[PDB]
Amino acid sequence: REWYYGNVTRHQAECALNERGVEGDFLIRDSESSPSDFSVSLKASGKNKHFKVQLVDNVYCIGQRRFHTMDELVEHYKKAPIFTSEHGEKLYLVRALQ
Repeated sequence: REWYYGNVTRHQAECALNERGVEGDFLIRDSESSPSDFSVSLKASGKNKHFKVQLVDNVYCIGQRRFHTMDELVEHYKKAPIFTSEHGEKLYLVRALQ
């Protein structure tokens, strides 16, 4: 309802995870500046993992890799910058707030 409005990260992401590293909150947003630009930030133990999503050569890249998906990887965190921690679990690409 109030998660994906068109732009929610970098500035809004903090406006939602202001807490500074709360739960596995991840949000991806389109970059009005570009036609195929997407950005998403996740929360961690006091840390904030931000990644850039750009469409390269008819491909959808996320962070520092290329995948066949762009803003759909947040639905099933497929080959997404998602990463697991010893007892922190996978940095899952979900959504903004509950």
